[PDB]
Amino acid sequence: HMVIDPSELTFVQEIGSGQFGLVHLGYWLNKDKVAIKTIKEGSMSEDDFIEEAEVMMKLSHPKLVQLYGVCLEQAPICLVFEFMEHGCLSDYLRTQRGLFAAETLLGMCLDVCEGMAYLEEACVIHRDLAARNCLVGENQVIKVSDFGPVKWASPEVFSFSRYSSKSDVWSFGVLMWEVFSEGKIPYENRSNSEVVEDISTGFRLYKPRLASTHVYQIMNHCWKERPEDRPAFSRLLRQLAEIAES
Ligand SMILES: NS(=O)(=O)c1cccc(Nc2ncc3ccc4sc(-c5ccccc5)cc4c3n2)c1
Repeated sequence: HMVIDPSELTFVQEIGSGQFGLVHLGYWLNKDKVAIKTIKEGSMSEDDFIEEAEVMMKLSHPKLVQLYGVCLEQAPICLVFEFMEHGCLSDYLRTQRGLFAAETLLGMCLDVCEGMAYLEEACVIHRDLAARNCLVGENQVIKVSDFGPVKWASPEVFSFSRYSSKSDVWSFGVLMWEVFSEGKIPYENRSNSEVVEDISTGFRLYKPRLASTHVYQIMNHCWKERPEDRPAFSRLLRQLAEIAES
């Protein structure tokens, strides 16, 4: 539980919600800007919160959002993360649409891939890798969050709820699509059924204009019907890294 926080927290304004709790922009010790995630009483068992926080504090990577600590003396319970200045990647891409060079967008994908490669190696399955679950820090660094939606699901996921790092990769491909379309909604005008049919028939998200043919190729490797046919994040990372240089 590396560092338990009492009330050295200043709650400034809330920024999120949804039974689980509320999210607040705050300050710890009147100095460090933080995002405080509080949990609604009786919205999560205590051992789930406890075992979850320990996992997130055991994980450490430059591309994974860091935790300052947790509050559990009850008041209610909460998690204290470092504050990511520019919010969620989805919102960021949308409001900044038209101001991105392709290199920038590719750089964003590489950030996410590094954090994902790290989690992969740590045998951690994300299960909800989407641009909305990624955060933008100052200088456009992207960090994966919420690491500890059939539009992002691989076939074995909407069929067997069979999660793995390989299903995460598929999700990463869709995230790549979100990044290059500059925040567009994938399969915006299609129901679950239509998405499942289209995907099952071999259709894939169209190539965004900012996505080079080489970037799109990688996106399609992530969307290979067979998990074993998709590259592991460790491999993807180097593929993206080479393309980035041109
Ligand atoms: N998430 S947001 O409201 O777009 C936003 C705006 C401006 C700055 C941030 N920064 C930040 N930094 C570190 C974080 C680390 C934890 C969480 S959980 C969360 C959330 C959850 C459930 C619904 C809505 C938001 C945002 C953040 C978080 N957020 C977030």
